[PDB]
Amino acid sequence: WIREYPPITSDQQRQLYKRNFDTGLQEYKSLQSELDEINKELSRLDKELDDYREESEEYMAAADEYNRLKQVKGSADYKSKKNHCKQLKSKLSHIKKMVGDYDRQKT
Repeated sequence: WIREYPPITSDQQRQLYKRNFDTGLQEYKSLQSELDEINKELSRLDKELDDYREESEEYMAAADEYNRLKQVKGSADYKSKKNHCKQLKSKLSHIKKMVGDYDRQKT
């Protein structure tokens, strides 16, 4: 990330990094919310499996949906989005560090 976002040498470059940080943070939060939806549904289904009797149709329905969601979680789409989030998180951490370092020396 340093080749794209090197140490800052001006206030205008700092402002540009801040704008790019905000745009990336929006993307990161949106993708993280999408990934979180599946995990929230899986957590609610785990509780349903604890609740319902094993021989019940309710238990079989919850188990079928749990497996449908695990399949989606293991899909190329979900996993690539997870990887994209890790990349964004890394980039955002780098940009924030560059901005903090520049502000630190302006005092």
